[PDB]
Amino acid sequence: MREIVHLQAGQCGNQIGAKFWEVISDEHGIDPTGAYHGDSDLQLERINVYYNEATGGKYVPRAVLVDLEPGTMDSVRSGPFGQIFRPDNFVFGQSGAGNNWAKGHYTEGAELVDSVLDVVRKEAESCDCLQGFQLTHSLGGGTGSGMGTLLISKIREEYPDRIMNTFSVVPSPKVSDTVVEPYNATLSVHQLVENTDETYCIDNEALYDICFRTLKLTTPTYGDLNHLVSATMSGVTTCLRFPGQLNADLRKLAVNMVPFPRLHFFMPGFAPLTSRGSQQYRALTVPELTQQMFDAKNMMAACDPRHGRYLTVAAIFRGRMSMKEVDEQMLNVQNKNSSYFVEWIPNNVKTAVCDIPPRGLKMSATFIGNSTAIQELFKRISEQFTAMFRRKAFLHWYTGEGMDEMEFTEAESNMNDLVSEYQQYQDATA
Amino acid sequence: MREIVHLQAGQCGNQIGAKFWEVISDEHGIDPTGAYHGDSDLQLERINVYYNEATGGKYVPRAVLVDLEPGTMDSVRSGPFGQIFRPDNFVFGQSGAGNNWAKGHYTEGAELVDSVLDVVRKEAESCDCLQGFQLTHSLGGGTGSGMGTLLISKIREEYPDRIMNTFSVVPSPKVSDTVVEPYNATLSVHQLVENTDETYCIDNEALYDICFRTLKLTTPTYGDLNHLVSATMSGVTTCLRFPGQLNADLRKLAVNMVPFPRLHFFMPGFAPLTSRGSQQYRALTVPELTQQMFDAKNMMAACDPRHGRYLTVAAIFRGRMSMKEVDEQMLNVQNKNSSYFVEWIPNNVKTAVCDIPPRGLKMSATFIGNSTAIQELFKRISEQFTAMFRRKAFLHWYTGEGMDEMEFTEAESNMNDLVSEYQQYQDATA
Amino acid sequence: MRECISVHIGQAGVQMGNACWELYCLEHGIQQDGIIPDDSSFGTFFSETGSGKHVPRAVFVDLEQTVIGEIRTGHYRSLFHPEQLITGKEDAANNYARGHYTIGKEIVDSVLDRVRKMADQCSGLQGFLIFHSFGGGTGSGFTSLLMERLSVDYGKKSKLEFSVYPAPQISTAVVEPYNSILTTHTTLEHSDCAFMVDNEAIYDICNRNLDIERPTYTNLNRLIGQIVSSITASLRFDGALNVDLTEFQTNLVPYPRIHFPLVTYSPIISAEKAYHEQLSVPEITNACFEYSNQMVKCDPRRGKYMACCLLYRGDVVPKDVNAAIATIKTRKSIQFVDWCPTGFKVGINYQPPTAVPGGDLAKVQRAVCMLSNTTAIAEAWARLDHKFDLMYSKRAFVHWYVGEGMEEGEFSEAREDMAALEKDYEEVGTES
Amino acid sequence: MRECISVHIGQAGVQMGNACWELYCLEHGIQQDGIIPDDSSFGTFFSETGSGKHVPRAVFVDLEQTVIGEIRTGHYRSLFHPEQLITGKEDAANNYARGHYTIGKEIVDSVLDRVRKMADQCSGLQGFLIFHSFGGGTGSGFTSLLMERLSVDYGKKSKLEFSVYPAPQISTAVVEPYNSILTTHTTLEHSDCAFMVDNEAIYDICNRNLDIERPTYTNLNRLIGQIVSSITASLRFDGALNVDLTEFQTNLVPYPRIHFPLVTYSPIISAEKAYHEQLSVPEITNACFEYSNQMVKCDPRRGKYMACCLLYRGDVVPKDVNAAIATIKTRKSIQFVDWCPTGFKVGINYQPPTAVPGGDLAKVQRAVCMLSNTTAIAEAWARLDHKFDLMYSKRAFVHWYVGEGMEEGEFSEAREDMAALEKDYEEVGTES
Ligand SMILES: Nc1nc2c(ncn2[C@@H]2O[C@H](COP(=O)(O)OP(=O)(O)OP(=O)(O)O)[C@@H](O)[C@H]2O)c(=O)[nH]1
Ligand SMILES: Nc1nc2c(ncn2[C@@H]2O[C@H](COP(=O)(O)OP(=O)(O)OP(=O)(O)O)[C@@H](O)[C@H]2O)c(=O)[nH]1
Ligand SMILES: Nc1nc2c(ncn2[C@@H]2O[C@H](COP(=O)(O)OP(=O)(O)O)[C@@H](O)[C@H]2O)c(=O)[nH]1
Ligand SMILES: Nc1nc2c(ncn2[C@@H]2O[C@H](COP(=O)(O)OP(=O)(O)O)[C@@H](O)[C@H]2O)c(=O)[nH]1
Ligand SMILES: [Mg+2]
Ligand SMILES: [Mg+2]
Repeated sequence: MREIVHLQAGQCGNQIGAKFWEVISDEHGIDPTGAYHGDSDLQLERINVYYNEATGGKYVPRAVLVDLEPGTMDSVRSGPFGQIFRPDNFVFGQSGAGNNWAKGHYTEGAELVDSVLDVVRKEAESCDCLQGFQLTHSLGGGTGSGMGTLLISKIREEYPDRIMNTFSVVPSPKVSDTVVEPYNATLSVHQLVENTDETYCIDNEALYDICFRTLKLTTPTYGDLNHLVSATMSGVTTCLRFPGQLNADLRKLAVNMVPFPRLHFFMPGFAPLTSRGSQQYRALTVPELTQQMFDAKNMMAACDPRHGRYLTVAAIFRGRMSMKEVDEQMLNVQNKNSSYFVEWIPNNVKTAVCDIPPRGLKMSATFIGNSTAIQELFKRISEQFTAMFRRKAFLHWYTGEGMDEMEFTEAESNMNDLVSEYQQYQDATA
Repeated sequence: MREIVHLQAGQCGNQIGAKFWEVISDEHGIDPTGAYHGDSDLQLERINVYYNEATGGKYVPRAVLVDLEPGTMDSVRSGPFGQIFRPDNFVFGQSGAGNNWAKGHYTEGAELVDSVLDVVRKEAESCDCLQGFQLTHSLGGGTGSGMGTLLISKIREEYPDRIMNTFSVVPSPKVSDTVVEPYNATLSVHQLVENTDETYCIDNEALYDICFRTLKLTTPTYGDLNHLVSATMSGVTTCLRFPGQLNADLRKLAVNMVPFPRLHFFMPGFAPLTSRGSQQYRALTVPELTQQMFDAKNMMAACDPRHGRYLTVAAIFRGRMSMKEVDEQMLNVQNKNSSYFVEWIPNNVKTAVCDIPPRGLKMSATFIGNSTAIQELFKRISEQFTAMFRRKAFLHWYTGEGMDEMEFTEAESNMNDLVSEYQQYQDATA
Repeated sequence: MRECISVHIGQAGVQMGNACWELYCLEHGIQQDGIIPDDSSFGTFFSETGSGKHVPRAVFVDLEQTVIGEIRTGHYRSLFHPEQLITGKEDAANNYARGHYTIGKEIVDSVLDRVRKMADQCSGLQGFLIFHSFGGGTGSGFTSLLMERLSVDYGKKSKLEFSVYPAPQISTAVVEPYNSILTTHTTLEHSDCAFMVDNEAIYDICNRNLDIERPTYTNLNRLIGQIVSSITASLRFDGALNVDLTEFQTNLVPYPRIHFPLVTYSPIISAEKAYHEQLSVPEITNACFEYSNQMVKCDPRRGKYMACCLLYRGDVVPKDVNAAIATIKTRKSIQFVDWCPTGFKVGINYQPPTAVPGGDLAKVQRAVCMLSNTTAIAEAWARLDHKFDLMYSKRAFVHWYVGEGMEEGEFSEAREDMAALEKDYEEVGTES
Repeated sequence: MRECISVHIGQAGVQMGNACWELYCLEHGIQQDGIIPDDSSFGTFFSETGSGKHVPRAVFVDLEQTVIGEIRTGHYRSLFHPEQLITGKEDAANNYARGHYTIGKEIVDSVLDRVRKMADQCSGLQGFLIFHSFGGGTGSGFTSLLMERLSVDYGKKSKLEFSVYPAPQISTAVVEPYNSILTTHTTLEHSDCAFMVDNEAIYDICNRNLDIERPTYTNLNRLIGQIVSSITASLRFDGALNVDLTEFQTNLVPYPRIHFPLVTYSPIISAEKAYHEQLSVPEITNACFEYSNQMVKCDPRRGKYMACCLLYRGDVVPKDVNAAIATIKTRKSIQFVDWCPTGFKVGINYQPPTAVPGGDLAKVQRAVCMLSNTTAIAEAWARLDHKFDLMYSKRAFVHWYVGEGMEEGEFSEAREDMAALEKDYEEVGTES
């Protein structure tokens, strides 16, 4: 029961997804061939959350891999843990999106989404109790931004009551990987604010600082970054898969983390994160884990929480700990930083403690934050969008696929409303 | 409880600091790798004063090593007991101060002090009961004089009620290691008289006499001098770390040694100090230890106490002794040398006896003296400063970094006030 | 002859149940199963079968299936009846509406059936012991749904409930004020007496007297387990002055809407420091009325006592109890309300408290559990109501509750009822 | 039936307490723990538990945690109740203000609680024995803070205190005159009788009669331990003429503000030289009134006696005491005040003094402790006041005291009170 169906999209999503299943399979003891060789029996009790069983002990991920080009999937199946996936779930086209939201959404993915849903429904109908859908993509491209948002709309229209959570890689402020990021991002956000319950925003620039400052990693590959993203993805779905003192279902987080419907954008974090040479200088106890979780330099999003206030916060601990330490430390953070927390919410921390930690770590903790400071990200995108849109920078590529300038204005207006809404609820009562 | 946080600064401070931790680790049984291999259990009871515990028995010094250049720290970590420090505490820049107080304080360290405080606060917040801060630096340079005084101001503004003690290497009268010593010293003193509770003044020239006269050392390296300084640094913080008949906390010394707020400059000493060939001609008993402690030829400061009077004096004994001998000997010194002691203070000696002596010595004793004769040091500096300042000797280097000639006059005026104050309280009642 | 039906709802109640049934099994000599190796004592909580298997008279219910599944895999797997362990499909997501309106409607008809099958098997029904959390989810919604069903099918039969009241400062969920008030509104007229405990208070006790700096939830549950054993000791064991479950109602409830006694357990003492203590009756009895030892973080001296039940155990002489209570009555600091000259209910039982192996409590000779109804608790309700007003002024999380069967009108009705309850506490606190 | 609550404050009192409780354990046959291997004597100082553990009726308090931590690690680690040993975070730094205003405010409420828990456990309360230093820090500030609390909660109950008075010449701290006067001001109206001892005087005794040239603080404490045992011997043991703690008040205190008796212990004799001494009652009694044997460096012949309490021990014949005191009365050098024709209080106890193993005192058959209230002590107060005037004229260290809760007005009030006390001593020293 409480099954999760994973849905890939684009190059970024597939790359992260491949790493995600490498991590998930590791903690569940699944070999790359699909066989189970774990030690503990607790990792096999709730294996149905992510995997479907087959004859001979083969466990198949409940994952759908989709992209408009064959290359990224071909890399996925060739790489480690690539044969674990079911071949029928590789729903791909031939002519890719050129990093334009219009093509992936209206022109290219429109003729392929119907096939994708034929695999999503088949996976969904095989669940004893469907909990939600898990989507990994990027907002800065065409396929993930365009095609991913198209699937979100289709599923939310077909499964209204199931929780939809997205792990989106957000464009960075410092430098870009694509000239048309503002167009792709603004249009994609127009669909997320309406058809998802919790989106975990992450930017590559922030992850570079984590590798540079904390991990002291001098040659950070994209595989290294995907490991950090995979860690937080696994953390938010541990209470479904392992026992714990105080459990926290995905919906249990949404209620505690989403006061108003549209303020559901989170910036994640993880701990412990230390370099190889500095590991022998750490106590590795609850007091210090909570000390760095709330640090602005350990969050995988660019926005600094110091520039705004936290509406809500979640700390999903893993490993055997003293619940007194967790409750006291969370309260201690609340008291010291009372200026950083919205006052009309008396308690701003949701605590979850899972008994089984990740492999190789005695203790671990994942940080989730719904902060009013995230409006900085959206407002920065709006400034970039209006500058390009003010003189029709690239619309002929988008309008050539069927879009209209009216849609761009609607997307911009909705983004401004969201930024304003975040500012409204940043002020005290009366 | 009663933790002390050690803060290095400049080449002189780091050099002395490295020797300091070699001595401290020795008496606490800590190996250079951080492991404990001592015999007695008393040296592990109060180890939290200087060290933080880590997994596997690793004990990490609560020390922050900072300098504007990487070289001195690179030498520290490469030398013995260099790996014991936590790497994160090496807060250093790239472009060093050129021995000008302005650059280290206003221009170069101003952009680095914020990072240093991020480590000081983290260390401080990990203490069960913070007692004070320990700073080792030199007044004759830029980094120690400039950057060190900047940290003193920041910490005293952030921890008003904690005791700040500094171990400063003072310029010598006979010869100089730097042409701009009067500028660096006078400006540095302007900050110490206001933002520290007890400064232990020491000059290299005095330590050369100790090595030449008493120790009969013919090849005195700077490591040899740092051992003498380390010995007195350890002595003033033994009652916090080991039991004794009559304890003396750092604050316990300040109250007994600081009658008025600004007369808190001390000249330290140590005993026993004998050569290798003259050791078999000494009784090594309390009566003779006290005999050389008050000798003007055994104090690590240039100022002769015979030229003024002692406001207060402290004798921190170590090792098992007869308290009768200590009380009688201290009284005997008081009676014989009544001309050397301020009369409006009925008792001018504070006695502390710790049970555990330093390694290799059955008995030991540290001398601390607040004497009105220390005005000779300050007045000598003032004469050097005014001669250079009378015709703008080097101000363009200091004024080029942002300083003003008004600040130099203020620093000189404050120094003259301190010298005058020492003279006022050198006269009897009415 | 006597019996008690124990319903454990939610994670807190279920996890507390494991501590309780690990202790009942110990006190009665059971072997972690239904087997007693080669008696009218165990009959109160355990039903017997011809095979020698003693079956707990309890129902474990949770919409979430993680915690109850752990029981099915733990050491007590073979103890409970498989149908007693009822598990749902999806949890309440810390939402009162889900537990009461959407999901609870698909499990209440099943749990009530097993209550029906248990009630008719008893020679004589005595009451209910309900364990649940006040924070929210199944402990707020489902409990109210089940409590109202019991009040109809079983009417005047006693219905006692043990609740983990929200702490003043510590909090583990963001919408506890919503859930706490909603369950309170729908349980005042269906509950006879609710005993309160706080996580924060027991953390202090576990660190102030028990010398443990790392309390888990297991430690707290064992402390709670002792309290319930002290309450139900009279039925299980013989004593000098027995007290029944139906006696708590008229003794601690002066008015129908004020039925929230506090809880206390005096000899919470470490094994090492017990060697330097006499642990006589007067000192343990005096310890109950100290703020430092209350299981709920509400200072008794902020208000006036109106009912106290002292449940002693072990080698206790009634003469000592008489003198010990009298001196307490003399103290002017311990102020009872004017209209209750008769303020103490005394229960003495011969069976001493049994220490769970691997626990922290010492091998105490005599223990006392105090159940005090005090006006000071009104301040705690005021604090809880204040939190609700702030969030509800902005409609902080109403869209979740309204979207799962509930209506906006319930928030106004629920809070207005609590305002009356706070006013009712003011009336009782004044005389003439 | 009788009892005494011993509070040991500061390093001096705590370290003196170790000597005292090492001797009480010896005299009562205890084995360095609460265990007596296979009686109404030990009940005065030790509480008993069913396990056979005898718990000291003492409270060890110190803002510093070094000295009390040593007790927790020493041979008597298992003796004291763990909660009796109360340790603070930071010391008083030899400052009266810190002990009384800043730090003492965070520990007094805790120590007074254990005094409350001890007082109510006694069959009958007799008084308090407070050990502290006069030099300063916790012994000056915290003692005054605690003494005033006792005077309110326990009122007329006896409150005796033992103080290490500052020496005339020897001194270990620079601000003793400030602390000594400040504690004296706040303890005159809350103390019934304070017994004085000086480090310098006992050093002379330990080197003038005991043939030891290397006295430590351990040696002095053992000498002090004997004195307290002699004072409390009547309660512990049977005797011919018993003296109670409440008797010292009216016998040695003629006026409320003059309650500072001196202390003396006659047979302080080495083992070797004891073989050449008769040690009869007349010679030991005569030794008390010699300046060379006083425990406080104040010459008795500089003033007039006004009250003397002779507490004998061992094989002592009351006829010898009667004659021995009478001949002393005859001597014209030993001048009593005119208004006290009745100047001697005699107490004889059968229990001889027990020699601590590893000590220096001989195995004396009979010992006498003299508690003499003499006008000569006024000179010592005058010397102490003179030191205060010099430092205060320059405001030598006032900024420390003023910066930690105290005010400048207290220095003027404190010294003015002492000036009255010195004047009061002059009035009592004159007749007609
Ligand atoms: N005393 C005690 N309280 C607990 C324990 N476990 C959980 N709680 C309390 O339960 C409160 C929240 O309600 P839960 O029991 O965790 O949630 P639930 O009843 O399982 O309902 P769901 O949200 O659907 O899972 C928390 O605030 C805790 O204080 C426990 O073992 N002992
Ligand atoms: N007889 C005796 N006197 C002692 C002993 N230890 C300390 N003293 C006296 O205590 C006086 C000073 O007070 P302390 O007890 O040292 O200080 P404190 O009471 O611990 O208060 P703080 O300053 O806060 O530490 C000194 O002048 C000593 O004469 C001891 O072991 N025996
Ligand atoms: N971590 C990670 N990020 C990626 C990877 N590939 C692309 N991205 C990010 O995705 C964005 C580019 O969009 P992309 O997904 O390539 O366009 P799409 O193929 O149409 O979805 C940039 O912000 C990249 O940082 C990858 O393998 N790993
Ligand atoms: N003992 C010792 N003293 C030093 C050392 N290096 C410099 N000093 C002293 O430091 C003073 C010079 O200031 P310096 O620290 O070099 O300037 P800075 O680098 O700006 O702090 C002189 O008085 C030197 O005697 C060293 O390695 N050992
Ligand atoms: Mg649950
Ligand atoms: Mg002390």
